[PDB]
Amino acid sequence: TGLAADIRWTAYGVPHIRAKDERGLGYGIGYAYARDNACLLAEEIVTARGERARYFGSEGKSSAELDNLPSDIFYAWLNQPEALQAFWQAQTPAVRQLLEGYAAGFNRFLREADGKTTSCLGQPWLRAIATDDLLRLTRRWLVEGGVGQFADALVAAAPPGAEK
Amino acid sequence: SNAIAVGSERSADGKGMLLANPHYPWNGAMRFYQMHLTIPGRLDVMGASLPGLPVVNIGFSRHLAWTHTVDTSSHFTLYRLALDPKDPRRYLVDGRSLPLEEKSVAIEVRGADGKLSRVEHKVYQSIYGPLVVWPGKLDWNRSEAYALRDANLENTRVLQQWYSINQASDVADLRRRVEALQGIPWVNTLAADEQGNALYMNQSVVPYLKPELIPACAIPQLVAEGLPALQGQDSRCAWSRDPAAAQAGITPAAQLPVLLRRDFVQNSNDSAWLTNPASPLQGFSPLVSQEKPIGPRARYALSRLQGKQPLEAKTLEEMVTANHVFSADQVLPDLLRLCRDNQGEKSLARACAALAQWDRGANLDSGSGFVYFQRFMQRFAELDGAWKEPFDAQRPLDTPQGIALDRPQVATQVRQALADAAAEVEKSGIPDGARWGDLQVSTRGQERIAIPGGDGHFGVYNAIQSVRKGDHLEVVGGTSYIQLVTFPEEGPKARGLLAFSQSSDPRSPHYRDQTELFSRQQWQTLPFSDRQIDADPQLQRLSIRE
Repeated sequence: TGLAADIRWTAYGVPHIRAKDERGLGYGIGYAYARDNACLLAEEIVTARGERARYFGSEGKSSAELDNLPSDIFYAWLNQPEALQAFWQAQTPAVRQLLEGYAAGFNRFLREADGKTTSCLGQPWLRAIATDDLLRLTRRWLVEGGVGQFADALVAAAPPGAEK
Repeated sequence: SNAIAVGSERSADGKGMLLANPHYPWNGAMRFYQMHLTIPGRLDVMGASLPGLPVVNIGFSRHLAWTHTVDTSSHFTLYRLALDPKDPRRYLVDGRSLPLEEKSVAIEVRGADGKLSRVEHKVYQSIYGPLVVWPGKLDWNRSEAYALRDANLENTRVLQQWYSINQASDVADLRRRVEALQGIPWVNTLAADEQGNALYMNQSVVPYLKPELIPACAIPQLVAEGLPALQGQDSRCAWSRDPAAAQAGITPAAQLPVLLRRDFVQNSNDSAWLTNPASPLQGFSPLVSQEKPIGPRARYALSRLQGKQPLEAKTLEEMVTANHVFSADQVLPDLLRLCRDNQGEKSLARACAALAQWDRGANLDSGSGFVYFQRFMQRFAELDGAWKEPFDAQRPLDTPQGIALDRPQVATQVRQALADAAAEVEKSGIPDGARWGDLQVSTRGQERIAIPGGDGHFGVYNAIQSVRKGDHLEVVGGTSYIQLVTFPEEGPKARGLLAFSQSSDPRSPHYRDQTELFSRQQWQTLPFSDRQIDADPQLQRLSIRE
């Protein structure tokens, strides 16, 4: 509990979320977003977790057009457990609550989904999300102006052998 | 991305006004989503946000509207390592040999047979960060390697930053909140408020080096090619620390460009420099802002914004919806006269006719002249000294301009470029009766929707990036969330669209509804007040709890 939201949708499916605190606010956002975009978020979380090769094999690419395996190596490196924990520890109570509510709201939609607006119902990668998954997405976006632009370059960096 | 903020001295109503035209992907993890957030009494904000982020990224509130554009500041530095002559897995700092750290990650891989294999991969790290390789440019040999220090890896403030922006009252409060926290990773911020203030901030997370260190610490050849590369063998080239900065090693806020005016500010992904040409922003670190020639989108905006005439909401809207290919202004007049000089040339006839008939636009109804123009410009871009008037730092708004046709070699090369462009266009096999909207589309299920706009590099303010898929050009990015905010007496008036629609799922009622509208360029009210929301005949309500 603390998880309560009022949602109004206007034309074009634009949600207007009202709550008494950040936890309720997140609850509404995550639920509304899942109704429209559950499959997208699920896919991008697989990417940010470094599990693309696990679900899709080495031949495919992410939506950023990176090969699955190099993408996975990069995100496994970026989103190590120690890095996620330090990031979480640095978050204010308000932000922690927004994220907590968001994860609960998304998962609530997933429990109830019957395929009406969800094309990937039944896929193993469509699953309950955690606040750590939201952190993975945040950090992915955070480094888009930096090391994320060198993902392939980082994966390619190996010391020389005995060459001339 | 484009952004224009208009203040009390230039707006038709004497109040603030903001056009937000971010250019982002139409799919994936940076696909915008519209939402309005309210915690009654303390938070009331509407706009668009990114997947999985429970704050508004670009939006507006009761007295304020803000947006962002990708800046030109560096947000990382590369470090050239001097390797230990005895060991390529060791590197020298102040002549002392240090070992690289080895971090292994393990990845599961699904094989053809459907079973999982474990792959282990070593990531080498220096005191600066991970090593990176670009074969043929940033190698790892026996003499040198390159490491990358990303300033945003330590930016744990990013979510708090936008949550704080969401709570901002007016332009002054927004400035305070952003300068105090310094949590913005890699974008400019532009804003306008009801009182008629217009704000530009190049306030992001930027590596800090004191002025005295730049000459000695830069790698000259690499900096000359646009890479923030430093000498990683000298401890004096570590990012400088300043207690005023929110994060150790980043540039303090007082040293980053800010412009607060009552006329206008604009940005189209160039540096802070010509945000408003009446008050140039100069004298910053090269890691922050340089005086570099502005792109044609900014040149276009400034050509419509300069002067004394009042700016209406309609004016800013039409800057997007006109789909004017501004780069044609600099080259097409001279190109057409080359065409008239060469009417006996069989290989030029179709191109010259299409170019002469073209409306200089990227509208749905624009003719094949746009396609011919694009292919010519890709070749024109490669020629040396072909501008009649080359870039003039003294005239940064009006140069480069025209083709140097009076020079014999240029005339030959420009004619050849047009001949080759025409060949490429006619080889593609598309008919000549075909209009731009017949070519550029967004697929929705088995259907296609015609999409207006064109590449930002050709000076189309409504920037749309597309790629060949099947027989069409499939839109991948560009104009995305559109928001135009004014402040009449009753509350903020916001007008716009989400070009690709709310839902990425084909099953949703909101998969293509706004895309149909974007195609017709028919922007809509973004309802913000309870009254506006209540007036909507499509209104639906659900309350949830657990």
